[PDB]
Amino acid sequence: MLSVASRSGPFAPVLSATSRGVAGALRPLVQAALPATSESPVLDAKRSFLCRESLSG
Amino acid sequence: MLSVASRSGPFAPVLSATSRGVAGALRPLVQAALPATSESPVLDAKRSFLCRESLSG
Amino acid sequence: PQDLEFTRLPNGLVIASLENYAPASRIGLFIKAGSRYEDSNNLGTSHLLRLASSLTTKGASSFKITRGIEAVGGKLSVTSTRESMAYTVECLRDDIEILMEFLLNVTAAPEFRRWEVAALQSQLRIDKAVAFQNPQAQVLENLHAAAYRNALANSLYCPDYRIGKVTPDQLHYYVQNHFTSARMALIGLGVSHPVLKQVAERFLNMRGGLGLSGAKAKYRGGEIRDQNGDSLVHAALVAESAATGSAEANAFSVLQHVLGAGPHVKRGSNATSSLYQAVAKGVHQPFDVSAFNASYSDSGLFGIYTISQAASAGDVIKSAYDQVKAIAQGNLSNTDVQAAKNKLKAGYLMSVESSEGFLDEVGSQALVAGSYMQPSTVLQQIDSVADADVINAAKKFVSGRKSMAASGNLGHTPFVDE
Amino acid sequence: PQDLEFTRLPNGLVIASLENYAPASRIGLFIKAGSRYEDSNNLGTSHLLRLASSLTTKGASSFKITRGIEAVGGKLSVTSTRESMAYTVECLRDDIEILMEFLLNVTAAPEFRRWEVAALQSQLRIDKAVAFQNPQAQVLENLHAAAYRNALANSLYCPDYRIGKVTPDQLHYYVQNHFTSARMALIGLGVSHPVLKQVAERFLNMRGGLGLSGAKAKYRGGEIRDQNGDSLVHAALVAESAATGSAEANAFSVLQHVLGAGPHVKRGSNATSSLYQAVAKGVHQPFDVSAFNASYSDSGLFGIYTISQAASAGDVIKSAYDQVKAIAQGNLSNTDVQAAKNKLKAGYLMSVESSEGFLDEVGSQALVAGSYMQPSTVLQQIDSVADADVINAAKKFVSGRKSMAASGNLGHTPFVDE
Repeated sequence: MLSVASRSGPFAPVLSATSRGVAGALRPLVQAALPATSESPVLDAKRSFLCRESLSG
Repeated sequence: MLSVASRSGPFAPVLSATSRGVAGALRPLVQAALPATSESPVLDAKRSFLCRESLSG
Repeated sequence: PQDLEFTRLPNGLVIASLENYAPASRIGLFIKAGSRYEDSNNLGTSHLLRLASSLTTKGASSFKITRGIEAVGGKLSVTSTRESMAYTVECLRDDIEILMEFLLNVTAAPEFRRWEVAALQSQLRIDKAVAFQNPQAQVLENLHAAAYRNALANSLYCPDYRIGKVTPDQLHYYVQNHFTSARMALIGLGVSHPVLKQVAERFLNMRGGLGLSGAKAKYRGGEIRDQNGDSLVHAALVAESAATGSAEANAFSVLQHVLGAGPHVKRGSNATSSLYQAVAKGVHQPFDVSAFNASYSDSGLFGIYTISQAASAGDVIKSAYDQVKAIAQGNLSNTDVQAAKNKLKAGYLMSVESSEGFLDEVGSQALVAGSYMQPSTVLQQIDSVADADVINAAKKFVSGRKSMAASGNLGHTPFVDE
Repeated sequence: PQDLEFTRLPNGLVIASLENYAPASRIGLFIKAGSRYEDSNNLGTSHLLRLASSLTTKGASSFKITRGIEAVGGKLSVTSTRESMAYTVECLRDDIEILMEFLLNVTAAPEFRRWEVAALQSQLRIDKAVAFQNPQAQVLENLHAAAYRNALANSLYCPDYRIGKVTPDQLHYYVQNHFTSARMALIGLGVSHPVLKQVAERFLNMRGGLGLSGAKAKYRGGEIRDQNGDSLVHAALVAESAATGSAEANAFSVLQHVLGAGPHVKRGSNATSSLYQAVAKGVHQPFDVSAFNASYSDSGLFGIYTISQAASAGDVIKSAYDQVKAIAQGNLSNTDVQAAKNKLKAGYLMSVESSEGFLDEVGSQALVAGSYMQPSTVLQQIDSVADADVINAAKKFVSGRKSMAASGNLGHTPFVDE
């Protein structure tokens, strides 16, 4: 039967021995950026550098 | 009417100027050292060991 | 063509190889492991296993794994959840047979050496602090702790007292009891079938059985509060609903899209969200509300999820709870069910377009059910959901024992009995 | 002789002096202030006020307070609880008039300067980590958070997110609204009466009224669990009982000593403890059990408290709960009530021997009731408690909604519904 990425919810974590570690099966709560002054939280590790755009194209 | 320290087990903490800060009214659950091995807490911020028993005059 | 081949081996291993004619390939290995299967003594062993993929194994050192994979431009990556783990490799077509022998060394014969595990313990603190810069990550770990007594309350990240203490003997024990043959699925996307079969007969030599059975999850109706200095209040309010692979599970999926479960138009006002329009009548301040829905093998959680300012967190949760009450007492139009069946069918087909979304879905179906069903079968089951099942799912929510988790400045958040 | 003099001033200030002829003196100032009176925005302001006694005031600098008091061998000290604060000075008899003008500068005209408060913020982290090397300190802060929704759930120590953020404007506001005339008591032990009167007319100039009161405490029956790496499990299980200054409050005090509330013989077997003997029938491993009893102005908590090994924490709490059930259904001997009235009367008289235990008791009675009663009055009220009141106090515990807090390896601790 289905997974948990369908029926968003359960969060999921991803690790890369070559790219940036991630979490997100469901954590973006989209439309939550609409609220003004949602200042972007500066990542300390500064990961997801433009979603690892470096060498992607 | 009576106090916290008479018939009750809440806390009091104490801060001094020349002696060592403490905090307890119930705290010591005694009769737990005749059943063996309850070890004194190891400190990284040293505190009173005798709580000024020195300088007795 | 050749839509999927599908074999179940004698030791319960499921192989599924599809032959596209794309220049790139992708190989997955999907295992039944995860936080669910750890008890109170070895908490955090699954977070350390996730970080230890490019350490020394019995067939390739930690230099040759990093250098041999970067030489051809490949990737190696691990994704896990509360109920499964997934190892995934990828390169171009002619390079696929060397990145496939590395993958069977990372997961089937690892060596946990002392000085490498000890140097790895500082990575647990880095990975947990990266994940927890999002407020949605810890509110959802708290919510599983407030909803269960065991076996689904364990977090995906290691607890703070336990960092520095996960031992090499505990990692050897988690793989020896949970990475077995009858809990695994090998899925390939640019490979032929008889070569993926000849790869899989190189870990038959042991771990051919079932593994440590998982305790059943007991529902606790709890409440965990977390005062801190964040600007907004994140709050979740759920109840127990339905396991995956049941007739009632599809109706909670349809009820999720009736209420409103995400966006469709960039900077849109969510006009077909009954949850969002009910809240926004009286609330004029920045907020966000959604329907939460999680589904696991023996239980699931359905409820709401709000993000709001701290002085308005009571008005937002109360408005988003009266609207679910309006559905359970019969106020349910017929075109609202039909517009919600489209979003559930369309989103299932857009989720399977990529090579990672397709390989995700085939891996979940091989672990949960042991078969593959075409997306025409799945699209029929969504259209068989009646209006008498959307109402009998909002009745199970309204009369069920609740659970809660919150974060922020909690001076105006209601308590779960209030 | 002259057992106590007792005056209530026109602005509700209570002065009480006893003239002994001892060479040393002691002066106290007792205020209705404490963690109870802070809301959700200024948590931890009372822990910082406790640490700021030897900072610069309007009449003596921080050099002259430290040097002027150490010159004559004096002491200055602050003790607070959830419901009160107490400032106490002491020296020899001829030195008492200079340590009394310092005390009225620390508490009645302080100046909270920026760079001194900012340098003081690191002391909050030192004091909290010193107190929390005892496991009893955080289990009891958790237990008040699991038992109340407000106003008695606030901890005595500042929360971790809030260290570094307590401002000078918040300290100015706590003292301006809670350190008022009609909430204070000035008690002297080696001083005459008309000189303590002429000291107290040096803060009449303002703060002559009632001050910001505390919201009534609402009972929440909750449960807070705390997994960590300590060796033993500390667990507490209470219910709501009775405020102080009532007829039912003395019966919970008598029931506390029937069950067993501490030791009398060094290295003893607690032979007159009905709680301790009931647990120790089946449990042969190291443990400790007691009766907890706390009492405040509008509520109180009565229950049990165990310390045990982690695999035995269920057997210990279950045995220590059947014994309270045996009392509420009538099994109560007559000599057990009489042996318990002795420990409650004897312990009250040994608590008033010292000069600090005496001055403690006179300060609590001036804030709670506004009068002083001799220890012959108190000893009669204990002997008027009947056997029909010890039973009707164990009935209120057994049928009341519970609360819990635990710490340690919690894999075998029961849940509050189990």
